Amino acid sequence: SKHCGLEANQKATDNEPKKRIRWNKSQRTLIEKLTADKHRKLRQSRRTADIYGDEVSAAQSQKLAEIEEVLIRSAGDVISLDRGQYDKWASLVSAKLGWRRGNPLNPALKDARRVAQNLINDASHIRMLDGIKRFDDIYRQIMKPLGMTTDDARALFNETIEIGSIPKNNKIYGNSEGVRLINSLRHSDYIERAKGYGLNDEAIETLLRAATDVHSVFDEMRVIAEATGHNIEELQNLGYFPRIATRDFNIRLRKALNPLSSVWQKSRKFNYFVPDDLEVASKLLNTSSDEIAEMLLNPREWMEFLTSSVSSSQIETMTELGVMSKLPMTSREVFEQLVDQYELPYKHINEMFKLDPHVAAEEYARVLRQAVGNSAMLKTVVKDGLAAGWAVPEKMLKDLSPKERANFVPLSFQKLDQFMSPEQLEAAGKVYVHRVVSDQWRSMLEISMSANKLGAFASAWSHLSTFLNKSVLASRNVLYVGTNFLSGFVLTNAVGANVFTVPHAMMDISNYLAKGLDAFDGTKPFAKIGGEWISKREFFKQFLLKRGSFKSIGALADVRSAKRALEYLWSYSSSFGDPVRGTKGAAEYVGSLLNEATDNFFSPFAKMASFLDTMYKWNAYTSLVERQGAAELANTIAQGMTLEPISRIGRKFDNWRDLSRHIDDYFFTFDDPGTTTKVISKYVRPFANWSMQSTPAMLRAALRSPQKFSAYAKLLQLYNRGNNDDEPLNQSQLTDWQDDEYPVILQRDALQTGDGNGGLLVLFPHTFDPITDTLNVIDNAGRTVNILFGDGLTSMLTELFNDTYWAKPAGLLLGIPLAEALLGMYTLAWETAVKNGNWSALALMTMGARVRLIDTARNTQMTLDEIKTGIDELQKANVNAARQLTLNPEKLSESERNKRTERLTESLTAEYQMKYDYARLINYMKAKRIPPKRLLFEMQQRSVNVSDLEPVGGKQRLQLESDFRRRIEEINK
Amino acid sequence: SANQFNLSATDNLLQQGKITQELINETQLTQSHIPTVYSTPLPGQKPSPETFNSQFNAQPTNEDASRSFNPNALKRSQFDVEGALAAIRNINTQEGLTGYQTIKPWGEGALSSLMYGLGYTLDAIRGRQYAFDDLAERMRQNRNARYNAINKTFGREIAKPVAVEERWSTDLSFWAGFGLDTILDPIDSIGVAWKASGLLTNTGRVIVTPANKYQVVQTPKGEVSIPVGQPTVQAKLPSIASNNKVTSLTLRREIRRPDGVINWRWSRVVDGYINPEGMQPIIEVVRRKPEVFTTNSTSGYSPNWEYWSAPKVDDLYIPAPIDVEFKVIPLALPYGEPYPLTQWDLSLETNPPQIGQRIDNNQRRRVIKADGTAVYETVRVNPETQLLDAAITNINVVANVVDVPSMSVSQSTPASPLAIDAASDALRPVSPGTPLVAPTSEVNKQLVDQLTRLTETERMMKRRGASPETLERIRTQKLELRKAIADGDELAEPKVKPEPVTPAINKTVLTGTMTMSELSQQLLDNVPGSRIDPDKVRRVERKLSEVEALMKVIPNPITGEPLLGSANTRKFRTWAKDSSTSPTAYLNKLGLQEYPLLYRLFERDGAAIDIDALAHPEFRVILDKPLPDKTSRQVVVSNTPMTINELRSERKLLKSQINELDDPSDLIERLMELDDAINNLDITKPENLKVVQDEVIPETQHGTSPEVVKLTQQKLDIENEVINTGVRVQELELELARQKVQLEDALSRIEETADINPHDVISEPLPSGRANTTEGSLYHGTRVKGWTPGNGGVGEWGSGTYFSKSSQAASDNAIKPLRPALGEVIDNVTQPTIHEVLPDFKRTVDVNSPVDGDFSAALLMSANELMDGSEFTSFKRSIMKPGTVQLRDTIKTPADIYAAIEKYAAKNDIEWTPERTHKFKSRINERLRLVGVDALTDGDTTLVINPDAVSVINSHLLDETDAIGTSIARYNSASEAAGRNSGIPTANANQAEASVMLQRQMYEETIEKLEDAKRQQRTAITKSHEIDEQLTQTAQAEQTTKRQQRVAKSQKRAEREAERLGKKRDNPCQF
Repeated sequence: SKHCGLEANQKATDNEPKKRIRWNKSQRTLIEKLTADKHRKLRQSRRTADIYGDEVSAAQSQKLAEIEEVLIRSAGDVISLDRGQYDKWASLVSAKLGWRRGNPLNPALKDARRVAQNLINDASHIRMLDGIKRFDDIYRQIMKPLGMTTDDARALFNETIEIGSIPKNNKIYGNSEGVRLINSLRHSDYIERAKGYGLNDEAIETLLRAATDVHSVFDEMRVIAEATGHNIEELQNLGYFPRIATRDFNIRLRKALNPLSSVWQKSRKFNYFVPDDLEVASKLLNTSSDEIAEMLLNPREWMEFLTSSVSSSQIETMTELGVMSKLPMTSREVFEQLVDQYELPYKHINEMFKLDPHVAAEEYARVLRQAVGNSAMLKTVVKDGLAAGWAVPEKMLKDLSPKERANFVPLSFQKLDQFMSPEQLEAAGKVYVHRVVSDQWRSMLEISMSANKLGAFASAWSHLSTFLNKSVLASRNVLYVGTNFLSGFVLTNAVGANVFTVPHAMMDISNYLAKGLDAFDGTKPFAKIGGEWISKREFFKQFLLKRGSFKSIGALADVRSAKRALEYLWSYSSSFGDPVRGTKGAAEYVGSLLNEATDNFFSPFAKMASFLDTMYKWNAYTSLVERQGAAELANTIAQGMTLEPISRIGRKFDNWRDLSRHIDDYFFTFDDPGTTTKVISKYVRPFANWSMQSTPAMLRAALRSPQKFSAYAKLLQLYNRGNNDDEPLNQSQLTDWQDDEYPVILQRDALQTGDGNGGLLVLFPHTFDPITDTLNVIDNAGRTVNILFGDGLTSMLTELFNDTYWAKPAGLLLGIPLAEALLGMYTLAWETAVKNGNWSALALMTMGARVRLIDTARNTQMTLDEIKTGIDELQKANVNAARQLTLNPEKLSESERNKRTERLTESLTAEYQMKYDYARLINYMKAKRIPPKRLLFEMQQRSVNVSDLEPVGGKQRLQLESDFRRRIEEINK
Repeated sequence: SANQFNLSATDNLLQQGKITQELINETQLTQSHIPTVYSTPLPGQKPSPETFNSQFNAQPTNEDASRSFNPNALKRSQFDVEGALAAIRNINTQEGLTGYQTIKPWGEGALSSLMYGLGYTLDAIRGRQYAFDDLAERMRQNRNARYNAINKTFGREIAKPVAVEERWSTDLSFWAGFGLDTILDPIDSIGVAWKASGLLTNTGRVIVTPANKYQVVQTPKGEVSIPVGQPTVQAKLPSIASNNKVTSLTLRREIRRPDGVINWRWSRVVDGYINPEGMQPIIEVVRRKPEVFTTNSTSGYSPNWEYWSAPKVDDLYIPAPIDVEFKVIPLALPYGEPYPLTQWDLSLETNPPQIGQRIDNNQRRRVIKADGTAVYETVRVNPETQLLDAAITNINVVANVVDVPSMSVSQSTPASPLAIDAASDALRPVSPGTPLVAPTSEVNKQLVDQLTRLTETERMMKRRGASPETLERIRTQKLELRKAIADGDELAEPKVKPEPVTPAINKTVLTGTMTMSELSQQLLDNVPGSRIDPDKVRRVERKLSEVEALMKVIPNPITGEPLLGSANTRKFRTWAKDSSTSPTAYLNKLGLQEYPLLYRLFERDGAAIDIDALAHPEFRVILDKPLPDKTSRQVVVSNTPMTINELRSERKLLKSQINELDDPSDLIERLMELDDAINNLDITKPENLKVVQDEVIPETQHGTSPEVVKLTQQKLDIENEVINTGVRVQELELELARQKVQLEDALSRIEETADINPHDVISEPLPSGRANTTEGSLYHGTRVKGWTPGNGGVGEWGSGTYFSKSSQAASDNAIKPLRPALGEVIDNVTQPTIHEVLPDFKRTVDVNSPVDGDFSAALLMSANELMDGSEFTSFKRSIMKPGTVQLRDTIKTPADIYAAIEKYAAKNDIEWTPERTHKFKSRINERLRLVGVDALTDGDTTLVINPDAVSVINSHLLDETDAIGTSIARYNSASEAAGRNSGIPTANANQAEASVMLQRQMYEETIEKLEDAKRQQRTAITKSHEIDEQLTQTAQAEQTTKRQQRVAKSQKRAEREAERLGKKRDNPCQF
């Protein structure tokens, strides 16, 4: 692409991950600072022991009490946010039960006392977590009916946890009157707040009882330990130690004297915490599993490790591998900083997500919908359709379509009422277009509105562009490949294919085009098509059969892909310039490359377009058949995402013929048993031409920066529960993807309320090379490191974009106003009145709000100058038509004469209507002495229609009637 | 009046008794008035809501065990581990919880209530999961080295204290702090912030200010005798040599002959010239203001010099005033060094000569136990009090004083307060050889008292008609004193001198007051003959500025410079030992950990400090309060008058310079000024505010508006207030606990001694009888209005009137409270009065002398008259020899006879009571009086039996003090009585009872102080909570406003960006 440079060609998209996790070594958490202040104030008013040794013991006890309160309050703060974080936490402490070195409570190891002490400390940790969970359950049960905001609920939770430690602090600090006074003031403030929130006395008493039970766990464990002389059997009998963890520790003590694909698959398969999952994080960070667990158990140490020795690329890879959804978060600071790392397009949504994630998801969906409402397409669909001709008015469908009437469908759907104004709904409901046209437009509206689909598209484009940028040659057509990527995405979602499986196909072809059919599965069933189950290898072989270093590149040069590449090139070179020089006509490029230029076909642009189309078609083929258990649920959800209750109008196709016919219907080329080439060229391809120029705002933003839009799924990795209840939740059934060994994680959505309550989330690392099955991470220093996952994609892109050319594949045979747009919106006794030769029709139609076509034109958001130009062009067209019908008969057919006469009489009647309406508008204009374009907006500012205006004249109406009668006289003759 | 009790008519009539029995309704008056009669009509269980909710209240119970003493306390307060085990085991036998790794159920608040609630501690259990600089041991080693016979020599080896793990929390070794810097941070939040930022061998002699005794002997007449070591220094005046010197023998100094005579009150006299360089010559002050220097005349000021030139006949001691050269016949001075300076030890006791008297210039005690055996008990001092006194009381405390007898005021003398006082004849030196001085009014009053005393002596001599030589010498002494009152004539009216302008400071300020707990610890080991100084116990709450001024006065012993710079204003805001902005922290930083006296002097509770007195260039230190015998001994003392990162960089660099040699010290003052600069930084600056907010202040209270910064400043200030009040409360509570323990110990110890103290005995008043050498003057202290020598008293020796040779003992007896038994008998009581008597004795029996026949006859007659035949025979077998009438060999003195009587009485505890023993001794005294014995005396205490043998002369009034001073006086009297009569168990029992009473009174005072401190603590804590709440509210409002503004900005940016990419896509390659 020479109509650019090496500058602004790579800057069009961004792919480098930025680092936003910051934690200096001198930083303290909010809970730590609050507890330090409170315990300092308690210490200033303590009761010093009367003997020095007892004073030293008391000082040690007070420091320990501060540490334990910090631990309990931090754990309670974590549990209050995400309840499931308990299970990921305790299961890890159960994993490290006995041999944890770094426990905050404690400031060849043959001493039984030290081993017992460590064991007892870990048991105390687990019992404290269990107590906090019980208190959380009690709190939820009490707070279910009161119904206050989530922020207030979490604040009350934290305050109750803090207040529950009053007896412990009173006794530890010596029951001094000052300590009791401070704690009484705090308790009184808490009681006032709780009573204000609606709690009664019994609920407050129960909550305080549970909190005080939570805080007394550590001293209870220490008393147990010291009273029995460290008898592990009796401690296990009392029920303080988990049986499985204690058994594992005993086995470890008595015993004391592997590809990444397997461990990653095991980690993804289980929703609960898996110790082998840590091993996965071991590979990405060059760190032992035990060290990673120790850092995880200490929040500040974990933040320091993340911010110092781990790069942004490693964090992105780890999050996109689903690791962060299973590694426990030990402090709210961890969650907040991880939220800060995954930057959404607008930081304020991340700010809302830190406090209340549900409101943040709602605000994000609202922002997407709002940007959809004012987008470049939702306002000018009707205007552009009736001008370029790819939209057919409802009255024209009656006589225009002998057979293509079955291929025409209206634009408006049920849910469109919730996007556009009701007056614009009337204009949109009068338009009929091709079925593929309507599906493509609905899909373009769907992708740019839903957070889940937009995130999936952003992830796919991020992967494609970040693997394109590292190739020096292939980086020169990033905008072209992105435009084709988006067009194919819209087409695929229009077909009804599973959008979220697009990455999978992107790998599959990338494997085949590199490896051959051997890189597929022949031994287990893949998809049910025809009358029997067909394996993946056989399915792809039959796909290639019916369709039409690196081995299989020649498979891309077939009959079918050449026409598709030609269509893509036509769309690009029509809506913009050529992909080579910029200044070049729409038809000259394709004509030159087709009728001549031997051995110069399949340009790099054509090769990339054919590659993309092949990958989308493969995705559609796998997604439109009856698949196995894992993919069936994802396909069903993707079909249920569609706005209309019926785009699913049985696209579950069971035999090859129907599916191939459907795909050929939604993939145009030319010729084919398909309606005609002319209809395709007059009503379908101009739509794609316009769509290439009218992409929505949100799609352009996501394609500009895709990391910010995959940040939605990255966020939902951290908190993915629903506000309503926790009864329906079975995300484990969808994650059991046995079809492929690719690192793509499909999850469900629970933050959205409607209607994406069952949305799908795609997790796909942006550094995954499908050909060599390696992850290309960037180290903190700056050196790329390849990690095994059990001549990569950049080599394939370089070989796709080289100077090598193919030699005459298949055919290469030869090359394949505004007034009507104004007229297209025009809409019993009426027909009998105006059937033929009638004049009273004017006196029966001049009045009427439904007949006010100028209102429809204004609702189309058409400029006043454009309306004037359309009126003048309609006048000129009618002037030409009158003489060409009366005195220039090419075919003096009675039926044609009558049809054209009725058409021109209706056009002249609309001309009179808009003459009166525009004279009225000019009268109002000169009455309000206002600039014109402002008034055009002002019309919707006052929300006034033309009906209430009564600027009667007496000369204007007379001359208008005279000229209209003069116009219609010789027409009727 | 007819309604003297302010009662109603009926009630008043009933009180008078004027209502007959017939008109009285017995039931109504029985139910109304008060001569009436009276008539009486599962340990793991879930805690009850009342019990659980009582754990959060500020005042859940009002139990008061502070005044419940258990002498036999078996304190074994231990956390009930077995009970906790029982509760845990019981809880685990309930319905098992499900859905948790731990299967056993939860005890709803039972465990927290049992482990932490009320009706070897838990901290010991929690401390089983984890060196100190012992100051006391090092101090003991240093003091033992000082006491060693080779070092210097009065060696008293201090015992070894208990281990630091068992030492008392208020002991000597913990005055510099607990030494817990490694475990805990300083209690101040700003101190924590600065610490996090990194910006934070003759020791027995202490110099306090910036750079003997004479005995009296009954003579053929009055003697001023003197321990003879020679004069370390003869108080000369070499200013003017040769002539105009007399060198009076009595004063042991040279006086001037009249041939060479060629809103502060001080500021008022000088009219504002108080700067140390702008003082005006003294002559100008005299000329300008003569109404304060003249005897209310126009122009005839004349300092008489003829009197002091003439040697005093009969060696009368009249301290001559400080000499003055300029005589009135009808200019910025450097002020240095106009006076000679010397060293004076403040801890030495001073016994100056008696004014008006002649000068000749040239342990074991018997205790009766409960079972009835009078075994001896060697008296000893416990190691704690020994170490305390060796660290504070026994050390040498020296001061730079003005050498008055060698000083003279000249024409060019600056208008110093001492100069004004000397020129106005306000201060006069008293002791010949020391710089001790006294106000002139005191000397005049002493001269008047001696005049009256010897006038009555002359009257008695006239009545007896003694030799004319004695009469003539007494007449000469009387005339000499009368002349000395006016100093210049015999007919001149007596003169009155004005108050000296030099301010006075009590010496305890420079010596240190002992806390009540330490005083009771000393009292636990009753030592006969000891005295408790009332001014060493009187403590008053000080202020930070007063301590700052005191350190500005006191110099650093290591370097000699003042402890605090003269320009260092408001360097302290805290009293805590663990803080960083406190005198203890500053002294530790200076490295003065080996000087517990400095730590004591700068404590919050000490002696009163007057800032003005320390501000003056010269001030008086009072060494001993005035007495009817001796004037108030005083001495005169002369005073010789940038960001956080940058500060961290210099502090790091300054320590690095230590590694090299540099200069001799080169570091102390620079580091001190740097650290002061760090101390007094401002918070409002954005850098300091950011550092503090990111170090200590939580994130919920972060802000930048003026309101948030002001609230942060207020929070820090109220935190300092909380520090101060909490420290005060903690110290008072520790003192209260120590006093309670020591009082219980004292009660347990006194419970082993038999009850033989005669504190309910009322002796009948002594009836009157028929009725050349000059004896001394005896003193009697009493609170009875209308006292005569015949009132008598109850004591160890028996009935009679007790008189004391030493005025101190009589003064102590004057302030002691009237005995409770005697209070119900004495009709009227008045101010503490001291009565003069001159003894007139015919025969006197010594108590520490061999028993004569008359005493044995009186003893036998009394025993025969009072005791029965069997009792008499038992007494004879007990005290007399089996075969003879002569006394036993072990019994040789009347004191031993009294001890034997006490032992015999205690043997038969059933039928012998203290009243009966005292009646027996009284009968012995009456028999002695019948024989013709006037009184019984050892040197000091005289038991007058015949009231006609003495005559009252004068009564001196004393100031009525509070309860604690009264108890201290009673203990002092009891201790002196025990010190004289060590062999009589009654004196020891009285001393023990007085000690216990004093301890109890001190405990009550401590309770009052603790209640005051607790009220202040409650106020401070409530204020701190209010400030924190307001700060949190304001910061949250600010943060919400900023966040909402950012959200609105983001939404507007989203609108603009969405409308920007919402027109068309017509750019070739720009997306």
